[PDB]
Amino acid sequence: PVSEKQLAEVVANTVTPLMKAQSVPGMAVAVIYQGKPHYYTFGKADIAANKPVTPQTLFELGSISKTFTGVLGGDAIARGEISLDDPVTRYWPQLTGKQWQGIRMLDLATYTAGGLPLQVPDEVTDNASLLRFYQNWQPQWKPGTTRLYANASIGLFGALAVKPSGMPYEQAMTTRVLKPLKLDHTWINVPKAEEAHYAWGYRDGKAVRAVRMLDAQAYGVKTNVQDMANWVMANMAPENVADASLKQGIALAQSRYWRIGSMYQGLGWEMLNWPVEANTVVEGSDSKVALAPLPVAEVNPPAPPVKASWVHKTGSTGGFGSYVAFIPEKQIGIVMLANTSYPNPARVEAAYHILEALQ
Repeated sequence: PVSEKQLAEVVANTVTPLMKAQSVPGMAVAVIYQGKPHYYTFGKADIAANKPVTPQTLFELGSISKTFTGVLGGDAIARGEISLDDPVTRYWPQLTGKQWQGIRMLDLATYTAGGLPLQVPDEVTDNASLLRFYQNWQPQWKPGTTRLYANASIGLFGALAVKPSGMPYEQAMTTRVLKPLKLDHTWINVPKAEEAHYAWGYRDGKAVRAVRMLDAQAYGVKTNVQDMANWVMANMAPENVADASLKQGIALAQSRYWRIGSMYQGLGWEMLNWPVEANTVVEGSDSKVALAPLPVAEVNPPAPPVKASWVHKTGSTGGFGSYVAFIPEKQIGIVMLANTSYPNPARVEAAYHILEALQ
């Protein structure tokens, strides 16, 4: 039964050395423990303007955005709007190239379509060029054999998953995920009016922010630590989410679809069985591993959420680096938002150390 006093010490004693070693200007942290969020803020949101990080500071989540995509897609499945076992072409009949036969919505969502690349290339700017890109793509692997982390994969999933709803992605996300969960300061483009809360990111000493398609779905969300804490709590404990499809969608996103070594792929979320040692998680976070094409083992039918899991996701942009992790069995979790992109293994190491203090 670690006290709030002790928890505050552990967080400060971990984060302060981390910020110094990694040259991080500002960090917002939330620890979920004993049924509530505990908030800790450090440093500066804007160095030149000498603005401190507060619980209202907005950070760029980068690829943690994909957890919102996964849950939104889960919600759509629970509504009966889509099935992961449907072919991609069900939702895009203009995608007539025969290499798409046998590629399921599941494969887009979980990076197993057979080599869709990390990025959608910059000449893709409209539906005609999106179509040309996917029509021209030649798979390196058969479907369901190789996991290659890819915005071009889950991004397209997110676009197609919302088609039945008739809403564009941002509206579908806001209406079906953010608003029901009272995530009222979570944005794709930050309204002019909220600009005062937006941190600057920092890269090699320069203040930077993300530029204003499939980007929202893969890396475009901005939020503060309060909304992110409440996001983690909803995913940790969907039993407390009242909306029946949303509750189911959260579970579908934490279901295991594939095993890749020591991890399992969900919809956005990734999982390891708990207990897990720090080196397992830290070593898996290295880009040389995380971005590699690796063989998969199907989990068929998908395994529903396992409470004894380390559930996590890293996310970065040019100027920001964030991490979230939680353990449903223990009802503990953490959010670490920062306005510099520092190495993923260091994020995991710090997060693991803090949560270890609580178990």
